[PDB]
Amino acid sequence: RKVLRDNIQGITKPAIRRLARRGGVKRISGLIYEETRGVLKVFLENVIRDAVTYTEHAKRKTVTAMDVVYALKRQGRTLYGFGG
Amino acid sequence: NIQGITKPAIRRLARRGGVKRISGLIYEETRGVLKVFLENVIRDAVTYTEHAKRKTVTAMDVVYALKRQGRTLYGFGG
Amino acid sequence: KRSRKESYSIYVYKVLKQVHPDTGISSKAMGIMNSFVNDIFERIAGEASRLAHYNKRSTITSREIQTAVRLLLPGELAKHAVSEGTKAVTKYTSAK
Amino acid sequence: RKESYSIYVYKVLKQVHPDTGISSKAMGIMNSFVNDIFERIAGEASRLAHYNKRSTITSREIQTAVRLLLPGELAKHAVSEGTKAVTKYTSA
Amino acid sequence: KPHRYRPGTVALREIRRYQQSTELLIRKLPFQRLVREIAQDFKTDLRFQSSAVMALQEACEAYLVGLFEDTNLCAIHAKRVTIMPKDIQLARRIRGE
Amino acid sequence: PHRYRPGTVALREIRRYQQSTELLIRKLPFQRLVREIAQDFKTDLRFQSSAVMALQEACEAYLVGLFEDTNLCAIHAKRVTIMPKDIQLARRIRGER
Amino acid sequence: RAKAKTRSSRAGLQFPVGRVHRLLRKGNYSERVGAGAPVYLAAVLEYLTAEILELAGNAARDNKKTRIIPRHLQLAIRNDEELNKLLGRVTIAQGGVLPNIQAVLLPK
Amino acid sequence: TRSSRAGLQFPVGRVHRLLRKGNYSERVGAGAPVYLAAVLEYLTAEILELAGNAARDNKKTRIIPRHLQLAIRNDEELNKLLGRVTIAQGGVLPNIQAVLLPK
DNA sequence: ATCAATATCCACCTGCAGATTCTACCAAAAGTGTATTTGGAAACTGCTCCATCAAAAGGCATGTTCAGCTGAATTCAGCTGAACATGCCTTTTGATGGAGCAGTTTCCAAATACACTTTTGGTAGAATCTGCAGGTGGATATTGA
DNA sequence: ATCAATATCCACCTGCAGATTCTACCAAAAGTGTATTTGGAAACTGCTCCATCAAAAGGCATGTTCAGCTGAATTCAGCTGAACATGCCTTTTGATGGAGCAGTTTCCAAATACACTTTTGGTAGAATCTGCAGGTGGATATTGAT
Ligand SMILES: [Cl-]
Ligand SMILES: [Cl-]
Ligand SMILES: [Cl-]
Ligand SMILES: [Cl-]
Ligand SMILES: [Mn+2]
Ligand SMILES: [Mn+2]
Ligand SMILES: [Mn+2]
Ligand SMILES: [Mn+2]
Ligand SMILES: [Mn+2]
Ligand SMILES: [Mn+2]
Ligand SMILES: [Mn+2]
Ligand SMILES: [Mn+2]
Ligand SMILES: [Mn+2]
Ligand SMILES: [Mn+2]
Ligand SMILES: [Mn+2]
Repeated sequence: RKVLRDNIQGITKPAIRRLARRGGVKRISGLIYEETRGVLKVFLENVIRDAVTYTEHAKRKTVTAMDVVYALKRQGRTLYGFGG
Repeated sequence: NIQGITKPAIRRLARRGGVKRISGLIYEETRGVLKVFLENVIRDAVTYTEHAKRKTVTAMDVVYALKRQGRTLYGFGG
Repeated sequence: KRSRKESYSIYVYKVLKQVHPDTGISSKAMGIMNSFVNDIFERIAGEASRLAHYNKRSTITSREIQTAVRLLLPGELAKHAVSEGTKAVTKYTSAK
Repeated sequence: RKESYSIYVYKVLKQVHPDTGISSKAMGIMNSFVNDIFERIAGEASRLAHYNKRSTITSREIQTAVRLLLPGELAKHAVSEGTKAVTKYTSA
Repeated sequence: KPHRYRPGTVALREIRRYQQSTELLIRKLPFQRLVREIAQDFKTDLRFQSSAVMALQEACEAYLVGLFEDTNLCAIHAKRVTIMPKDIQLARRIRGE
Repeated sequence: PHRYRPGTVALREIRRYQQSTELLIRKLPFQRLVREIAQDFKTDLRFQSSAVMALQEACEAYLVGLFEDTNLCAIHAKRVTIMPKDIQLARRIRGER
Repeated sequence: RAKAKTRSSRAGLQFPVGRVHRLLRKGNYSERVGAGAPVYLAAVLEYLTAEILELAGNAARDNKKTRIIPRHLQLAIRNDEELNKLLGRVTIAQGGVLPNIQAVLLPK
Repeated sequence: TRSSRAGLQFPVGRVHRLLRKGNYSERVGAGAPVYLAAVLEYLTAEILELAGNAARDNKKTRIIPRHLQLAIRNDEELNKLLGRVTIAQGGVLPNIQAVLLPK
């Protein structure tokens, strides 16, 4: 289909700012938007790697929400709402 | 008793921790943290002692409490 | 080609009517609840397993689940759970 | 009694530093270590087989468990050392 | 005339706003592509369940919101109200990340 | 009469104490404290010579590690003197509060 | 065979004493399982969901809704010091966060 | 023995008896006790190889707990795998924040 | 201490998407009768654990005397909100074609379960090194000058 | 850096004490060779789910202008915590006694795992049912220029 590249810039300045709000942040320096995508990249990177490791092992091509739930559990970052 | 943990002992600790200058209120602030730490661990350890129907707490009860409190200790069995 | 997969929904909803007769529960909300239940059931049996093992004891009894619960749940939450379990167990042995 | 990997750590010790020796306290650190790793790996292989409905932990599990727990580079060497260990085994 | 709210007022409006809501603040499609990019960069020809991509955004947004809370504390301890890279790295470091 | 600038001795102590591994709390005072805290959970309990040390060991690693972070915060606050605020900030980001 | 009461009813519970007894043996927690463990474990499971639903349902009341939803489950969890401690590492999909601003941030 | 056959210095057999008995699954493959045994041995040599270096670095021939601490903490990868583990009598790596230095 | 521009509030609406109420079939609890197995109740029993006695030698508690740091004031350069105009890229809709799960059946290769018999790892008891703890002597790092 | 006088700290031995490494022998595994037993890897196949796609609307992301008020640079000084010389009581040692108490072990009756049979409580879908989401409309309650 089509080459995927630079999709992190997809997490726009508006979106992030919004997250700071929920997080109760009032003022945001200009440098924080990029330090965020960094952190965000690593987080996804680690969760996906494990999700996928669970898929390859179950001999599948389709990553399940269960794969992801199991991956987050391992990260000590448990999720409710998709367990089933 | 908690007042048994002396000021210089706390100073010595912070030193190992890389602390250069210590504010005067740190000492009593440290002892509470110290107590809460021990209350949490002992309570768990004694719950294994009591469970195993014994009157003696063993390093293995401390080791399992610490393991489950997220403080894994290497050196006393496990 | 069955496919059927269990769930605790039936039992959550029963317990819901008991506490809040007039209240319903959205699906997404029942989803959280199931996760919650399997989660705790896992924490408690896991602890139970470990406890019975630490004691070269091959069985998980009402006495294990009870320590698992004291180690797992804080204060009041634990004190009430412990009661409910005992009560339920003695009621069961009384073959009641 | 009270068995411990103690004796084997010493053996392995000798292969890498046949001139070196270890302390009783250091030996305790090495057992608590082996037991831990032993638990975390056994643990995940246990889970892995349960997610997939299998009832037997096999090298396949043990290896994916290693992938999931050991840090990037350390995991590779271990996957190797482990795949080798089985080859030499099954052969003769 | 032209009327204008003062610096900080609208921010607070949004803080109060987003704390009362629970919908995903990051846009969907743009997030799915990022998930596909990274995954595909670890293995290929991979499919994703509808809810799998969703179980990730939920966790991701719940992580950052929670991280921005910690970050806020560091800024406020720095006698500031403006968060900076500086604070995120201190939060993550204290967090053991 | 010879004197050292305030701080000079500190650094000397820091360096010395980061080289040694000995327990920095007097044994008895500590063993006395342990028996007490534990006395409010069960009565007349004995303690392995090794149980008391397991705790002292684990415990001193907690404070040392906690002073480490506390210091990062003090420093983050452009100070050099740790204070309860720093210990309070650390324990919180850690999730212990 | 005469009437066959369910173990749950014998226990006086709504949760499945049988299902739990089963989820245990096939979870590999230990070789054997006493008959009073699934009972005791089902009793605690129900008490907890009853506690959470009670506060959740209260959450729903305090906002004119009559159907619990994730947001309500969260407000209950983050407001009950206890549950919060019990699930501090759990993240509830579609739950959001507790409304709360630091004072230093409000205007003069 | 199965370990000499696997070529390992670690108790493949003992590892097998521990898996079956620690409730992990109903069955256990024949290679798993071998694999896991090999994996436990590798990580062991690695730590010892580093702790041994650390002892030598200090003009010593017996490895104490401090040497396992310096060995591990100074390795980004073992550190990541034991970050939540404390070595008794290990002490901490020497490190002093710049700002804290004189002049 | 107003007033004008917004933003917030919350009571009323109205059928749509999303519950919750039947309805139908089994997968899986519940039923009895066996065949071990568990793991407590008495007895002991060596072995770690308090308690003593009792000093010695530290460390710990104290009171001074500043060196420095922390926190309060003051400024101001310019970073970072609030608003606005423009129009792109996500949303929301509604199928479609197979890509690939999930299911249903066959059949070994492989695992458990006994029984029997090597070997090995773990004890205590010798049988000796690795370094701690201490001396000197010699450059160093500091702080006054 | 200079000139000097403290203390500190780094080194090259030195010599016992105490852990350590090396011996000498026994139960509890770990191996074997049988005797089934069965978990889950193939061999299709029914059929959900996902990756695509087209399409029209408009909800938001993007840039830019302006300037309010925030972060960071400076100067300062009260006064807090460091560096010390002092003086002592309490923590560190350490054999010894005495005995609670972990283990060990030995039975055995209550408690479980098995097995083969029924007997319903659940779950996947039809069917009917109804919070409240998204729209309006005042009327309040909040901001901020003056
Ligand atoms: Cl029981
Ligand atoms: Cl920064
Ligand atoms: Cl403070
Ligand atoms: Cl295998
Ligand atoms: Mn009620
Ligand atoms: Mn002055
Ligand atoms: Mn196909
Ligand atoms: Mn031997
Ligand atoms: Mn020396
Ligand atoms: Mn089968
Ligand atoms: Mn200006
Ligand atoms: Mn300012
Ligand atoms: Mn006795
Ligand atoms: Mn029925
Ligand atoms: Mn509405």
